[PDB]
Amino acid sequence: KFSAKRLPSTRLGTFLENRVNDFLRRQNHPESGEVTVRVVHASDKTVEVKPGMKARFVDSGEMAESFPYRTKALFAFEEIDGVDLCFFGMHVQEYGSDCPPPNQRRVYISYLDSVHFFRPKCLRTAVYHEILIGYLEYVKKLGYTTGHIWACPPSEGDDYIFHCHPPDQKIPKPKRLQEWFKKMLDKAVSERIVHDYKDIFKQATEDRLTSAKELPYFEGDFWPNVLEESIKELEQEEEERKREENTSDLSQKLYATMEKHKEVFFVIRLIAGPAANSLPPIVDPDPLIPCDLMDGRDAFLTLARDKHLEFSSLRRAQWSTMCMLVELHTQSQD
Ligand SMILES: CC(=O)CSCCNC(=O)CCNC(=O)[C@H](O)C(C)(C)COP(=O)(O)OP(=O)(O)OC[C@H]1O[C@@H](n2cnc3c(N)ncnc32)[C@H](O)[C@@H]1OP(=O)(O)O
Repeated sequence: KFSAKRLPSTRLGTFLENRVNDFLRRQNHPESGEVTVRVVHASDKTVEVKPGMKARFVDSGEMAESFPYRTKALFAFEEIDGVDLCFFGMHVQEYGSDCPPPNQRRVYISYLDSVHFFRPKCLRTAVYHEILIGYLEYVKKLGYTTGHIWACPPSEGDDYIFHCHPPDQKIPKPKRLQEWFKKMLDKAVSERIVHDYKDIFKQATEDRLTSAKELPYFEGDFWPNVLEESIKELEQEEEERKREENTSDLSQKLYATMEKHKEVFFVIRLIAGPAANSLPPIVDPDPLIPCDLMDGRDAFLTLARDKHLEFSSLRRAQWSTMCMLVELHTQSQD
């Protein structure tokens, strides 16, 4: 059997699905089916400081040239009338205790995606929250101190993970997406999983950061590109001053930019104050899962496009869930 349940399991994937099914049992709703969570990719990577953060900090020896992270893809599946449906997927970036500041002990959500067919409707949002609470809960226990989310809906016609969302599934605007993360984080705060959370701006002022080198540097994320565009304009300014002399602050505009966009960037403190000082090293009990299809989001979108897998309705998304699963299974074999 190529079913989702039979996919090789993980501490992490298991933790998640256990949490959700407990929550589902407590709800005791006749239409809900069993949920399955599987990490289908885990591998070790680096993020490279782009040129010009490179120039200004790396070469100076003030900041490391790259940071190592593990990357992971996990999908949640619900069983509807005895048939697997993949309604949710997420890609995270985890930076262990073995990683250079600013990035150590931080997790980042690269992207997350869903298709709105989970049943019943009235539990869909709850379930996604639960998945997220549990993830934050898991990495906290491994000793990651801080989660990071950038609340960034996809551009129109663009797919984060699943190819061809249903024409009527609305895409939230930023304010709504913000409120949605807030409602999730409050629940994790009341459960004492999260200490507190703040926008990037407030957080950076509190941490009293004086320099861009201090800002966590993540793959695909906004700030490494902002800094680049900022040095780029910081350079054009210098060239403008160059002319005035007759020749052919970085952290200032960082703070300006941070303030302007602050609402859309979450910093989530899992462990604050005393504990984060001295911690045993981060030990991931789960194995590496090489999977070519699940490294980044583009492989599976290519496959989807190539093989015409759409998630555009419950019936297609199930068929797609089928192929996705078969592939994951045959691509797992010798
Ligand atoms: C960069 C990252 O990946 C991390 S930031 C997350 C951004 N990811 C995405 O935008 C992926 C595409 N979006 C999604 O998969 C979902 O929106 C996610 C983020 C999973 C949320 O799912 P939900 O829990 O259903 O929240 P949401 O979208 O806000 O939808 C709940 C209600 O919010 C309404 N709604 C959503 N977008 C709307 C809109 N644009 N206009 C009006 N109403 C909207 C929905 O019609 C829906 O109404 P109802 O069915 O309860 O009657």
